[PDB]
Amino acid sequence: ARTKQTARK
Amino acid sequence: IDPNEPTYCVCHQVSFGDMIACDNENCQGGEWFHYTCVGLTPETRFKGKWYCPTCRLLPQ
Ligand SMILES: [Zn+2]
Ligand SMILES: [Zn+2]
Repeated sequence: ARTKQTARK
Repeated sequence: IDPNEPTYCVCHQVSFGDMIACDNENCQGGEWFHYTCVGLTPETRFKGKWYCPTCRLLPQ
């Protein structure tokens, strides 16, 4: 699956 | 939080943390999902198939 890490915790 | 920042997920909140995309391009369940809202372990990848809680119950 597409996953991402975002800046906001 | 800028009011223009899109919201996502079951929880209807902005992006944060690790998120996973529903495999359905036409997802009406929130498109992207915070790992914690959908039972996934933070800071892990998810290489295989995944539908959100709505799309995984849709009839095929
Ligand atoms: Zn969420
Ligand atoms: Zn979906």
